[PDB]
Amino acid sequence: SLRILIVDDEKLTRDGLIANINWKALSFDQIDQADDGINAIQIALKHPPNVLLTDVRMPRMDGIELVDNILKLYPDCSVIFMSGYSDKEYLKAAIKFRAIRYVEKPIDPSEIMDALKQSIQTVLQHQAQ
Amino acid sequence: SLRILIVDDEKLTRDGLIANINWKALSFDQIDQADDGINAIQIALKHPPNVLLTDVRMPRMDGIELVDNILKLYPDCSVIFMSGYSDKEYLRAIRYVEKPIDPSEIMDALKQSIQTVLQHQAQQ
Repeated sequence: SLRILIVDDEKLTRDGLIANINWKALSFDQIDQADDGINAIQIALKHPPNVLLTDVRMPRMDGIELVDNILKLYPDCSVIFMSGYSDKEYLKAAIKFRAIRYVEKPIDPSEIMDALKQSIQTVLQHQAQ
Repeated sequence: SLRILIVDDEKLTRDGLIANINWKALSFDQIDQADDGINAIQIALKHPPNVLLTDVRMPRMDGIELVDNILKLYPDCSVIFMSGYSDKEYLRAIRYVEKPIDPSEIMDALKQSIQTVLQHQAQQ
């Protein structure tokens, strides 16, 4: 009964993303999704995500600013970023002590399926104390 | 055939695009795709397209160079550009749709582009 929150300003992309993941081997039960940060926060507070998947850059509220408040109130949540050209330098400057999981554009949907298998594992682990 | 030729670096974007196009309400005979400008041309020589839908900036061959080659081999191909802010700035007469793309807008441009081909195909 895990919820995943997929956030990305590009409908084309969340749809490609969902279309390419095999949810029937994963342990999710809910897939929420969000146009933007403000929009994902509204949703998270209604339905706490166990896992968050997001673009690093996003007008008017980065994925960093986003995970940031998400973690604020759900420390227990794993994050997977879909990261671009030099979003990598960026990730490292902002995170620090925390499980930087990312996937390099051009996204390969195999890589994204590991990060997900592993996220789930992490969350189950947190759920253990 | 009425072919659309979709050219994008990212599998998830082509997929999500194709997913979002009510190909019921258009004439396309064939959907074609094509991850870089060169694999594009490689296919356009063998299966001549009627519509080009493409990202402006790309690594090995950006929308712009590609689109120019296609328009040389197929004066009649109509082309749609996905752009988004960054490089709208880089400027007969092509259509484009600004990122983040909404399917509604692409869908419109596809119908307009197909109307243009049909209308003009009717040189019987």
